Amino acid sequence: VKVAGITQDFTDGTTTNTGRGLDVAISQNGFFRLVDSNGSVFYSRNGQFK
Amino acid sequence: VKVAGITQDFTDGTTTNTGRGLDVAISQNGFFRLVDSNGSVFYSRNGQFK
Amino acid sequence: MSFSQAVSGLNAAATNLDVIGNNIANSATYGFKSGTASFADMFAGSKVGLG
Amino acid sequence: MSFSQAVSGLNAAATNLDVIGNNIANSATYGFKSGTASFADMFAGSKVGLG
Repeated sequence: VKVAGITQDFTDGTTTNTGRGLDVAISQNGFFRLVDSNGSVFYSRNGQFK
Repeated sequence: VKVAGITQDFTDGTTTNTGRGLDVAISQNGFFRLVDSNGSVFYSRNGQFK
Repeated sequence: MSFSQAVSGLNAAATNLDVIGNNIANSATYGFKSGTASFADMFAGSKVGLG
Repeated sequence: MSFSQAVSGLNAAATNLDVIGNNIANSATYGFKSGTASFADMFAGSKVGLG
């Protein structure tokens, strides 16, 4: 035997209020897309920003 | 945390009536000067004297 | 998870206490229109609500 | 690395408590602004993470 599989459960997180105008919470499907200095492209749900 | 400070505030003291000819109050920021038992230079805000 | 529901409910209760406290505090001030607050739950989208 | 994530998560919990503690102790510091820190897993892309 061996284990081989990738899976993520995309249920909406238990949503909490924080008041700051740079705390952004997602619902439903997907991620929003970020870019790095070297031009790399990525999708994340991390909602805290500056 | 550190705690470092004690301060005695110098806001008003409501001035009240007693009638003794040697009772005094200092309106505004003044003080009295005293020597101690042998000279130590002291200052005081107490208003009673005989 | 009702942990989030309960913490959110405590935040809501505290805010309601704050607003009622402010109504009382300026109670005597002329022209002081009184304030109210409103409550809601965030889309549930599950078996859970969210609080 | 399970042991590594165990120790580092314990330290992360300690850090969260310690931001709590410096907040609480300073709650009497006039005008003081409270703090918070962010968490992340060394998600090397493998399954989910490594620590």
